[PDB]
Amino acid sequence: MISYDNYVTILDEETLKAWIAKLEKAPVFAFDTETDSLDNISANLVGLSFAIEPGVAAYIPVAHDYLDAPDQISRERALELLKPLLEDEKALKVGQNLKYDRGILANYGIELRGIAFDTMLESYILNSVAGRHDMDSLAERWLKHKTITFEEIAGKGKNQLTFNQIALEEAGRYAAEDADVTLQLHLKMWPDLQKHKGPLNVFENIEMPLVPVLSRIERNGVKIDPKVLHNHSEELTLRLAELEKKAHEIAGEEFNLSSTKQLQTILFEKQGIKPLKKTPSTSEEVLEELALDYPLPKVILEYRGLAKLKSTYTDKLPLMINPKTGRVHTSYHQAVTATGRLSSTDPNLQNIPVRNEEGRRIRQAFIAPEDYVIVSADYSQIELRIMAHLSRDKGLLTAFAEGKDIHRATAAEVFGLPLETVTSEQRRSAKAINFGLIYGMSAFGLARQLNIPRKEAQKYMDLYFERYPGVLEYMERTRAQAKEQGYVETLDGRRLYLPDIKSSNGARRAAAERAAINAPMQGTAADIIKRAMIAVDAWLQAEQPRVRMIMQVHDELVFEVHKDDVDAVAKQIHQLMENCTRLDVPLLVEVGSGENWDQAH
Ligand SMILES: [Mg+2]
Ligand SMILES: [Zn+2]
Ligand SMILES: [Zn+2]
Ligand SMILES: [Zn+2]
Repeated sequence: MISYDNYVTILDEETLKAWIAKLEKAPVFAFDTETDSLDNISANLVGLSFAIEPGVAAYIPVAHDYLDAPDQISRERALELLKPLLEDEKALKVGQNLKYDRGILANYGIELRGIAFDTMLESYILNSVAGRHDMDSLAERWLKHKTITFEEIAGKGKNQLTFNQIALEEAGRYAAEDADVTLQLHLKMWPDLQKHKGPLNVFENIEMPLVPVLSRIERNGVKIDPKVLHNHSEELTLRLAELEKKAHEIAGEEFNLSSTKQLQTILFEKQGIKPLKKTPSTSEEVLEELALDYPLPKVILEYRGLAKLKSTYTDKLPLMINPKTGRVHTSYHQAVTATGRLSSTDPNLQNIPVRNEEGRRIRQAFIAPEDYVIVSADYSQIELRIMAHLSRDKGLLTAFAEGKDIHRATAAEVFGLPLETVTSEQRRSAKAINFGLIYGMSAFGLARQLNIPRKEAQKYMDLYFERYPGVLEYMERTRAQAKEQGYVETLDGRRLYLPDIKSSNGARRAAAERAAINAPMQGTAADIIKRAMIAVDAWLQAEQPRVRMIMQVHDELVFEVHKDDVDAVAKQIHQLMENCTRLDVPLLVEVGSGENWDQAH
């Protein structure tokens, strides 16, 4: 158990100063902030904790204000004394999710520098799939130590305390332990992170430098027009009511729009083959086949999609506007995916329909403030370009080199015809093949997406490999080393460990083989995107132009740029993204602008 004896609670300047002096001479030191809220832009700093050595840590409370709280160094005095050390790039700091701490300090005009080690990221790079990368999971895995949980000192549910209400010593145990454990975790993981120059490279030049840029993107937020979202909601209520009527009218009587309950009884009872359509889904969607002739499955399909969208973005988004900035601040997660891509929540920007009109209308609500425009910089089919490079295929490489549509270029080789004549159906077939290779899909899987018979899909796949021999060879070589070393790598050295690569279980080992082929392309896209963000952010920080980097979704970066600066800025973002990342993969950035994200997109 952690008691009051482990860590000191600093309540006087003299003692703070003695610690600042010891911290100034330490090789590295763990740093942590405690606040009254998870909301970064509006959280107030309640205290800070440091650890100079395993077992030697302190908690400096500055804003506890429960009834009769003892005197504390004031927040303003603690920060002015600590400011030099925090802003010194030479004073190296260790922390768990330093993105959060860097932001809190920024609420006071302090720029945390020397952001050298983040234990969450040390863990993530060592093995993205070892388990959760939070401090409690980390402490238990690497230190065989169970940490004090927030719920343990603050309580649970609606009656949970905020940090400023927690007694000094209790807050101390929690805060000082965070700092202590964090430093111990670093001492155990940092040495390990050196056994391989690959992960070390990614951790050092991709992950760590991205910490403060994600903080800045999150705190910048994105301007959302709540009126637009509201009208969209009202209109969707009318449209859903109308569709319900259109459905009732195509059949007889009233009924819910739920399959395997009410639909099979109408749809198949009035002709159609018995199997219902599961919402599995993107492999055999019964309702959408019927859609090409049968009107009911079409209106039930268009209905559900609209209902899901309205409650997920139309009704939720306006509620996410922060009263302090008037903007929405999404949460980017740097250590969650297996491949290295950034994930996103509240809102999950990646789930906003891309090829659909309603998704387009959601995007129309992401607007630019007055005298600014939304600028969208996208990496055109980066994953496919990466595959071209990874497979050393002169065919694909040349298609990209001469600016041809790779899907039509691919179709012209797989079907053997001039590029000008390739039909829409041939392009759609080559496209399914191409993007099917990225996710390592089976000839049968391809057939399930192309609506053709098995072995016909196999026919398209055999013709592809004959024409693009380099891709089969990459695919075979990748599944090979995956079984040899138990993991696959990206161009920068990032690793995806594959434990089920020899699973024996057919399904699991199947998944592990698809992950083997996919991770190097997806992880490499992720690495390039992070390097671009770091590069664009560095220019932003050095030059201070009239631009804010507001989002990262899929392979695009979204900005707010001043209307009178769009041309120069666009030229700049463009050169940075395709010329300041990897020089080996043939990259292309499509830059676009408009009054809203939909227009720029
Ligand atoms: Mg913390
Ligand atoms: Zn803490
Ligand atoms: Zn992509
Ligand atoms: Zn260019």
